[PDB]
Amino acid sequence: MNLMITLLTNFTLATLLVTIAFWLPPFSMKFFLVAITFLLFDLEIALLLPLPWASQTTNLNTMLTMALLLIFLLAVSLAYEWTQKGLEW
Amino acid sequence: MFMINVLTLIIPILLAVAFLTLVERKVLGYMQFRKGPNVVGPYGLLQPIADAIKLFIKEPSSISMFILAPILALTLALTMWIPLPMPYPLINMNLGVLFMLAMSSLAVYSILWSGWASNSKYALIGALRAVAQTISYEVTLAIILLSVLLMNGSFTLSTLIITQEQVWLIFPAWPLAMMWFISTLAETNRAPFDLTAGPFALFFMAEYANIIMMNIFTTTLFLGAFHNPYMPELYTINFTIKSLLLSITFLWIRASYPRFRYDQLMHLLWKNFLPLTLALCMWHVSLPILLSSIPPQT
Amino acid sequence: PGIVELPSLEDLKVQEVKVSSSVLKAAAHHYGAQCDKPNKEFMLCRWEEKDPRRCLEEGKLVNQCALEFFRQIKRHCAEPFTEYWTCIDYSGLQLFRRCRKEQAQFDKCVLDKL
Amino acid sequence: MMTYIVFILSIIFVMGFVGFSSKPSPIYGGLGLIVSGGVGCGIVLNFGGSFLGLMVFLIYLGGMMVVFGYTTAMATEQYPSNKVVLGTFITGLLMEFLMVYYVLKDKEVEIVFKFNGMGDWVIYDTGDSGFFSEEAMGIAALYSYGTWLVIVTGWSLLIGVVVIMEITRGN
Amino acid sequence: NVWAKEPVLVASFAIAGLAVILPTLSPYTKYSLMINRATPYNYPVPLRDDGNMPDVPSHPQDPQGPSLEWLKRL
Amino acid sequence: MWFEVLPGIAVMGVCLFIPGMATARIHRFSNGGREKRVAHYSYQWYLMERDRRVSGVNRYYVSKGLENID
Amino acid sequence: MSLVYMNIMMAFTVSLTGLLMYRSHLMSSLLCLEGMMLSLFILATLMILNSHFTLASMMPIILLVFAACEAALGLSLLVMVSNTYGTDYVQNLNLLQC
Amino acid sequence: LLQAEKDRRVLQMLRENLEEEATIMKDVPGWKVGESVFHTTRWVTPMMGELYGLRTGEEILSSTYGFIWYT
Amino acid sequence: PFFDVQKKLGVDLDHWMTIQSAEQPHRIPARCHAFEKEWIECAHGIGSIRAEKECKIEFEDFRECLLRQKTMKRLNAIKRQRDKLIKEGKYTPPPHHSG
Amino acid sequence: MNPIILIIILMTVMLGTIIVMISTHWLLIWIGFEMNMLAIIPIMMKKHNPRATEASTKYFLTQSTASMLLMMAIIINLMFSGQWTVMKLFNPMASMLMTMALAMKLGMAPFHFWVPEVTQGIPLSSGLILLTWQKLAPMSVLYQILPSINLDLILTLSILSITIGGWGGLNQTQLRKIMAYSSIAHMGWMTAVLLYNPTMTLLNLIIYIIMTSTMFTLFMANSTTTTLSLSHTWNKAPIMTILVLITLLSMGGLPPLSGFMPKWMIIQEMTKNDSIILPTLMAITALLNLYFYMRLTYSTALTMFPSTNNMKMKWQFPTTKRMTLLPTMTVLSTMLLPLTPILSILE
Repeated sequence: MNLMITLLTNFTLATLLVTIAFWLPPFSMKFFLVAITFLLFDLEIALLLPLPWASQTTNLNTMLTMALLLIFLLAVSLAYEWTQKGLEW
Repeated sequence: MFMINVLTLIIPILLAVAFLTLVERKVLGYMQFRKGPNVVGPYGLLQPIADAIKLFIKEPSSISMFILAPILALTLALTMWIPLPMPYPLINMNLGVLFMLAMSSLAVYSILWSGWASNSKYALIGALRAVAQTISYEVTLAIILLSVLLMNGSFTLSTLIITQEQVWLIFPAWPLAMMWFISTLAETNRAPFDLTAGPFALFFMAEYANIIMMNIFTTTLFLGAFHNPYMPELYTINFTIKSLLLSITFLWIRASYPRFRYDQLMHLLWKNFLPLTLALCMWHVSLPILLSSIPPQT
Repeated sequence: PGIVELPSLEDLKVQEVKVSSSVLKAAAHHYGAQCDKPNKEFMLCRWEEKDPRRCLEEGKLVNQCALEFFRQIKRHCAEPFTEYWTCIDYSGLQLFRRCRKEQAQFDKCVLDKL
Repeated sequence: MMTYIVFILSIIFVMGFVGFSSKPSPIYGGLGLIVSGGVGCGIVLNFGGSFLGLMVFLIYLGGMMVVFGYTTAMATEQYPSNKVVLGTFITGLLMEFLMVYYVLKDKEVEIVFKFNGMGDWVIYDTGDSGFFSEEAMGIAALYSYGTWLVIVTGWSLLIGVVVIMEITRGN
Repeated sequence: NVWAKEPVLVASFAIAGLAVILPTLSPYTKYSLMINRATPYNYPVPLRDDGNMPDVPSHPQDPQGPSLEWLKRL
Repeated sequence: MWFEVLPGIAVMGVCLFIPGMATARIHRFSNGGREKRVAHYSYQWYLMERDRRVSGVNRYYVSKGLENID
Repeated sequence: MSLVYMNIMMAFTVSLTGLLMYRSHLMSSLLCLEGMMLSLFILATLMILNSHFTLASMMPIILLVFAACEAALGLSLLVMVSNTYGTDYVQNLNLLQC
Repeated sequence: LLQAEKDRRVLQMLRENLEEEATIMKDVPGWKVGESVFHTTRWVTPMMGELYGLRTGEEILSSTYGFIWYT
Repeated sequence: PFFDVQKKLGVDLDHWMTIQSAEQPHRIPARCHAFEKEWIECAHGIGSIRAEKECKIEFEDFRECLLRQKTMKRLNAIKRQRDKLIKEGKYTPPPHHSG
Repeated sequence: MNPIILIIILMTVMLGTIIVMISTHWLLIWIGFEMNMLAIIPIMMKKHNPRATEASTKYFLTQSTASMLLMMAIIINLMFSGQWTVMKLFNPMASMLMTMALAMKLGMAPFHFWVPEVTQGIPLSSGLILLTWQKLAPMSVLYQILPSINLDLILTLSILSITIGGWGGLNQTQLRKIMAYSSIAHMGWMTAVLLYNPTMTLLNLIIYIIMTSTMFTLFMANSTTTTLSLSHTWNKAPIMTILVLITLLSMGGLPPLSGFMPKWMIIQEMTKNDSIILPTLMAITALLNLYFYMRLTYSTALTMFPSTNNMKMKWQFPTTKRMTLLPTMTVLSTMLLPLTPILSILE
């Protein structure tokens, strides 16, 4: 409710500013690769990111190996589109 | 005293942004051979207060969506200084760095809403390109954030200010710091990373509050000072001075270099940063498991 | 179908060691050192038979052992333990690197007199 | 300003879901789903919730509706709304408000269940000593245990990349 | 040569290759695993004492049990 | 030269300086010179709840040290 | 019974009907499918929170990344549809008859 | 010691809440006075409603919702 | 086809994602841990039909553990009786703060 | 469309189906259905006509809503008695929506509206791989969670599916829609005998996939879509026609030929249960869906249509394709009559 009070105060101040302002007077296919490419790398980011919360376990070799396989798989995908004229124009 | 905490947070943002505008105008003028503004007003503070009240005066989409874009940009600019650990942070959030990143993504939302709101023009197609060059850097910035907190246990950021006070984090990773700096250049959307309409003052306000947010977060992340307790004023003065110097350096780089080509921008990003980011991040994974120093999350 | 039986306040009228947790954290190693040998009776009782309303008299036992330890630290050495917890009190969440000098003085106290 | 705050946030969550499931123009639908995801993330953080709901918020309201607005903007314009959307929204509000009445001032309404009528501050854990904030270590699995799962997930992501580029004219 | 053709990529391959290989030789792998294993998160329960095992002291000050000392010995 | 701009830069820095100092003063005022007990976990929260329980005021800050034994 | 689950299931059913009945554009139906995805996410997440099923908490994040790449394939198909026609209509599909 | 105090306190709340139920339901049909819902007589962890019922807002919001949106 | 790679090649890739009583990373239970262990040991060497004939006691115990359906039913009956007799208006309550 | 990339995608089809087979966890089964969808989409649109675009769009929407309804059923299952085993479930509602999702998956008369559409405007290799693998996928699921299903669901699906495949099918002119309607009818058959003995279901799956492989291999041997080109392939090649004769009559399921054996054994272990009018009504429908088979065989091999020349010009040139394995699979698919106690292969 602390964040709710801050959100309320900032929203009401924003509405006061906007009411003071306004009450006192064809595409490319090559565009489409960027968004889905971004989103799939953001998905692999979502796979990578629980690592620093995890790094205190006993099975550390398994953690290190699957972390290597995750970054290496992201590298394989990036090198795939790199060699196969993906992010070109 | 919670609403008074809210007042002490969100009252000085207006004076901070307007004085940042006079500072960047004067420092651009001294990077050039231009004294001024110093005629009307002592050292030109009346000049930004007259800029604000004048741009409020000089005023003549789908009125719903036309309001929904800058209201989102301005409420993000307001609500995103909360977990900042100027010595005692406002809300001790358990995790705030991904909160920073998600609200940067909401800023990208507000930019896309205004881009649709610019009423069916080659202007809006250029605005979609601006959305593309804005969104093309939250991958790299998040992965660099993951590496630089990988030596820091968890997102809690007070444990970060514990880890920073021995030695600065610039020495464990200076090129990763420079790459994150370039990513902040690309995300703050000024020179050399350009470009592209009302209310101009409120959008102006939102972008500069975004830049101050990133500046304070940058000065937080990669440096610090010895924090003597029961006197926060020492760390507050020293952190404020170094945030001033970092923001001056950021405008100082905004001044003097030509812009990029769009395909040069994308080609540069992917095929120069992104394998280098991956190699630095797998090295940041493989390092503490081999040096027997993993950070103790509580 | 099955009703239960719950014990009365006949055994739940017991005074507690109602100090703050900051000074109790300041007395962590020492209270774990001399006392807290027969509280593992209560711990073993609870982790074997998972019943509260079973091992409560050993709860009285650990309560009076903590009361014994607190009277012993109150009467005997020393007074600047008060200084020690009011030193470590306002440090947000407590660490042990925070108030080290008075910790060393309290060490010298407890080593020289007990 | 009362106790049933999870219930009221669930009500506004269903309000937003109706507000875009009445089939508007799709960018207004994306606006409604952004508001719905915001209040749903508020729901899961109000169960606490301190880790996971804000964690995957970057992927859903950090990754999805941006790309939806992207592919909606570069597809067409839909410059004309219709009475059918307003009628469906009124019928959805009718169903919502009728469930509100027959739950709040009554006992239960059962599709095939028995919904006990009260705001659920209970059930809830009895302050048990986690000290590691169970969500944290929970999602911080997959690295001492999760061998197979990350392998097949990265396999599907790699195949998703090559599938997208092939269908969008590989190479 | 092969270097300045695509230089940042070759540099990335070099630093990534040493990041792969460097776990195969290190004087701190087993030290890392022992330091990580030697941190009690879960609470140690006691038990019914033993049938006279050559371990498990009564007071934990008594060094009869298997304990750590290299935490202080660098 | 820069002699004319550094007072304005200093005023902008004071506007950057002021919310941390004001917030820290309200922090130290809100607990009688003490800091807020920064509870992050369930264990810290139960510790803080027994702290506000044993103080009698239903307010954690008093902390009633060692004078409750006999 | 945790009364919030009733309205989240009602929200699921509303999102399901918004998936199935749709008149003008495929983007609306696919967005209702994304909202249904969000519904299943939130429902299973609150189950795992209030149940303290702490061991296999993989479900919400893995559900969302997989159905995310599903949605990415759907956007690829919609872009292909908008390319090989002028629009993205529910109509203009009577060819390849039944 | 915190474990022991917690167990004594929740048993005290259970004894007081059985006193509450012995006061209030003196006229209802059915209702054995101390029904556990289950079958096997083992100790079950309470659900915070048996610990804090009929409190009306204050202490339940402090003991449940305080950690969720405080600090 | 239920192939026996899981029981043949020995790699228990999914014999830990399944239910609890497996070793958590920090060893904690959930709300119904003993009920899980008892129900599973009731239905181990059982062909799933006399599980329904015989283990119904522990099955219903486990379900009322997992939902607290009749528990919240009884609690709401308590609340409705409290509401109607405080509408009646008797004994300004010393369950709270007093006696 | 590099052959390395297509071998990769075939490997993903295999991997998704095997994850559907072996995983005892529900999430991985959902992941397998998704990955098989994601792999089978670029198999289609091997060309770039809008026909394959619309076909893959329709199939994407159907498979997507099937996957989402399955995830719904799993989440409801853990709202009730919650365990991640593929076992006898504990909800009529969850098993109800789960069988409805599998009916979306493999096609039933409620859910068959996409099948002739998606099978018309695609190449035949894509139709082969989608029919074989997407009907092999739910059989493991039903084979493992049979003991907690209300039988009226699957029974109504089966009756209505076989009679829709009987009625729809007597009017069409495309071979792809003919094979699609036959797939509808036989999947109704192979789902109908679930809750009594899954041995018949799995063995009928074996026989039907062998039949469809032989049929689509024959239609790979001549790039034909209508009966007209089938008569032209009569006028250029005779042995293809006797193959069409024998294989189509085995799809008819006639007792000297091997296709009657999955019918007859189903009738046996369905009528050792003392319901009789339902199996004989289903067998009347199995009589009913033989007419289009028979008129197809008439227009191919037994009647002779006139033809246009340049097939004289074709006569100098061989039918020089390579087949995957046509003749071995054909004589396995047709001469398999005395191998009735090979039913015992399963347990």
